Amino acid sequence: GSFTVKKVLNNNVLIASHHKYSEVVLIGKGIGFGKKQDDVIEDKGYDKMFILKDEKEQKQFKKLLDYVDEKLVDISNDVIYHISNRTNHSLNEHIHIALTDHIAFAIKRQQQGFDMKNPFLMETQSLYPEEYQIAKEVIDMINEKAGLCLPEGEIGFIALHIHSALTN
Repeated sequence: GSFTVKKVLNNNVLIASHHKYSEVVLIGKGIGFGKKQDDVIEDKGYDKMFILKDEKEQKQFKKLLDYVDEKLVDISNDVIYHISNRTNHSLNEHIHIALTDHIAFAIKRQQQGFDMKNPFLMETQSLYPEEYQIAKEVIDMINEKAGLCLPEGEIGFIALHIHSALTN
């Protein structure tokens, strides 16, 4: 429904007041831009908005903002939005914490020239062919958005996070 801004964390992240005075974390493309406390926002529907209701998930997401920039928050939101649409399933809130941290790690690892090898891509794809396919499309998205080429081994890791988000 309608949300009231408590604090803007960055251009893509918001602390908001909601249902029965619940405090939530809002993540979306440009949701926080030019916003200030007491501003009333409604879901635009076109900015890939996600809500973090769980108190422990909100705490963990806000703590990761101490190092992950707004751009990386936005790349990860774009991939989670794609995962959500491709699975046509409810993803647990933790994907916003675990996967954002994982994407930022993988990008920085590649930027620093640290090569990586995943020896189990064949077994990951065999056990999770749908999650593996979505992960390949997710890697293509990250590569375009961050302007680099993530190692192939990362398809395996993304697929396993997708399984976890779908199952808890």
